[PDB]
Amino acid sequence: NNSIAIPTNFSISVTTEVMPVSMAKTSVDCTMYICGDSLECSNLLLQY
Amino acid sequence: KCTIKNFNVNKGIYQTSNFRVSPTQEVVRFPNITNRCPFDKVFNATRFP
Ligand SMILES: *[C@@H]1O[C@H](CO)[C@@H](O)[C@H](O)[C@H]1NC(C)=O
Repeated sequence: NNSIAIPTNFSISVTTEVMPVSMAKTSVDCTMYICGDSLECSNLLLQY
Repeated sequence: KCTIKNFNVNKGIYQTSNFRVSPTQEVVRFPNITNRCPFDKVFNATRFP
């Protein structure tokens, strides 16, 4: 109740912090993935 | 317009599907075997067992 601790010297420290910001932008196509080059499959896909 | 299914298009950029190229030719390649195996012997044999 009557003792304190006071520092007499100091130091300068540099720390690194890495943060993600963005990711890859991906675009898909329903054609040439679901049916490919096939007119018969593409005809049935028009309802979706 | 066919990709976005609309007649009026807003200003911007859009990815488009394939509606441009269509095949117009046929290429058939079979092996050149000319011998005719007998359906007159395995079917119309003398006596089935
Ligand atoms: C099978 O062959 C015999 C003679 O070769 C002929 O008389 C008979 O009509 C033939 N069977 C059929 C179903 O054509």
